[PDB]
Amino acid sequence: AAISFEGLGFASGDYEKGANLSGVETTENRFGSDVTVRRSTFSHGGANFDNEYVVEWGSWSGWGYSRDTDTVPNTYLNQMSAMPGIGAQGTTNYGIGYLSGWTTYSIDYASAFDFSGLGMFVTNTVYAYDSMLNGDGFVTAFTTGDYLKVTIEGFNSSISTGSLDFYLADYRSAIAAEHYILDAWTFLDLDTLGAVDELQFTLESSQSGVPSYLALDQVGVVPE
Ligand code: CNC
Ligand SMILES: [Ca+2]
Repeated sequence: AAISFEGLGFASGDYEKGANLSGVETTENRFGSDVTVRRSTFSHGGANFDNEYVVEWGSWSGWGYSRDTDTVPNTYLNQMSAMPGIGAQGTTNYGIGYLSGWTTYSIDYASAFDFSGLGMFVTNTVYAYDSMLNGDGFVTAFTTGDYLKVTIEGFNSSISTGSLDFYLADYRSAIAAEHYILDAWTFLDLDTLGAVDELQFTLESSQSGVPSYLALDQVGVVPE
């Protein structure tokens, strides 16, 4: 029932960013270059995940998946690993979103899924975590005022069933003791969304240089 990502295959290595997904390719002009854009969708049960891969750049956006256990930071060369180096609830596979440009991306259900009594797991990627914690060429190391959050909104036939915020990293508080960055799979309660045919995800950050990723897993399970 739950989206576990299990029994999605790995054609190459320990993750899928879209380079080996089958999809539809068109030529588009982007940042001044004509490039080949592949739009693909992978499925897990009733749920559909859109992926966009630009062939010439090797860049991607939208959704991918992983079983990666490598937790050594190596900027974008290790971008598909969740901080725990394993999926949630001891499972091998998990999802990755590169929710590029701080806009909205969706999981599309063929049939309504009821989140009553249920939730999902999220955490940070190694790349994003390390960037926020320590800083890089694009990011000032997180201090008072910094944050990374995700808004999760349910829809049913394009009508909102409710909207929830959850902080992947919260340094906003004047009280330093309130500051944290998630390094573990963390349960997010989605009960109030009820029956949805679409879940929308949007990241927001104090700093636009923060790698716009989250790790997600076990979508639609009971609290443990
Ligand atoms: C344009 C752009 C941007 N990108 Co790229 C994205 N999406 N990117 C791209 C494209 C570059 C096109 C080109 N070279 O012609 C494009 C789509 C290929 C790309 C690719 C990537 N990008 C990536 C990321 C994560 C980032 N990108 C941003 C720089 C991110 C930007 C948003 C932002 N917040 O800054 C961004 C939208 C605007 C940059 C810009 O135009 N600056 C103005 C320009 C005049 O200045 P510049 O300093 O010369 O910009 C150069 C660099 O930004 C470089 N570059 C672009 N992305 C990266 C990523 C890294 C790690 C490095 C070292 C350099 C770059 O290319 C620019 C032109 O040469 C980023 C800050 C967005 C974000 N917040 O997530 C972030 C880096 C985060 C970090 N702290 O390390 C990818 C890993 C995304 C992916 N999932 O595939 C990937 C890495 C390279 C690869 N090919 O695999
Ligand atoms: Ca899993």
